[PDB]
Amino acid sequence: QQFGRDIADTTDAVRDPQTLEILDITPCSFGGVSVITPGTNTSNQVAVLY
Amino acid sequence: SKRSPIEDLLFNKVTLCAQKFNGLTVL
Ligand SMILES: *[C@@H]1O[C@H](CO)[C@@H](O[C@@H]2O[C@H](CO)[C@@H](O[C@@H]3O[C@H](CO)[C@@H](O)[C@H](O[C@H]4O[C@H](CO)[C@@H](O)[C@H](O)[C@@H]4O)[C@@H]3O)[C@H](O)[C@H]2NC(C)=O)[C@H](O)[C@H]1NC(C)=O
Ligand SMILES: *[C@@H]1O[C@H](CO)[C@@H](O)[C@H](O)[C@H]1NC(C)=O
Repeated sequence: QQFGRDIADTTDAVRDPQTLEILDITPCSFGGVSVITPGTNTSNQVAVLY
Repeated sequence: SKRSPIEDLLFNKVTLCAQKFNGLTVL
């Protein structure tokens, strides 16, 4: 075998064609950014949540 | 665990991946 799949039918493991080694695949850190504010009337400081 | 014997029995029966891909997130 040479490929690697899962239930979702998405490639997640690749065999090295040179040294015959089984690698791994993972998406690199996607997400959403949100801010936290106590109300612009009281102050003007915020915090950031990733 | 801070559950009760009935709660413990319930939580051990609900048992039936999908980490992250194609913009699918679970809050
Ligand atoms: C793909 O082509 C390459 C081109 O030659 C080929 O790589 C080389 O293969 C030879 C044998 O076929 C390797 O020679 C030995 O390989 C063994 C197993 O990997 C190593 O353990 C040996 O080196 C060890 O000992 C050294 C001295 O103690 C250490 O310094 C070293 O770090 C190791 O511990 C020995 O080298 C050769 O290493 C490879 N070359 C590389 C860069 O890996 C390869 O075999 C071809 N692949 C296929 C599937 O045909
Ligand atoms: C902002 O907060 C203060 C707190 O005393 C309040 O008096 C004021 O009315 C607030 N600003 C507005 C626009 O309501």
